[PDB]
Amino acid sequence: MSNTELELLRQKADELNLQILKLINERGNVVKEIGKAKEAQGVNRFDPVRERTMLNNIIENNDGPFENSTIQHIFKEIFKAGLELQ
Repeated sequence: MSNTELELLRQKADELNLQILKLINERGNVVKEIGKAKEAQGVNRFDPVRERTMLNNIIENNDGPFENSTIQHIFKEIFKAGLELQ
């Protein structure tokens, strides 16, 4: 592989990193707005049926190179961060 090709692939990866960052943050703003609406609780409510449905739907759309468990784990981390935000 040439040095130019290595740089091109790594620049694509960096651009994708930044786009993922942008979408995670936009999602964060959304989930904060949703949190504003909910009723105050002793611990951050994430309805389990909605969560399990969301995860399974994400998995249904998983045609990428990662196993479904990997995708599920990453999106559980994203979700948890969101909850902390609320």
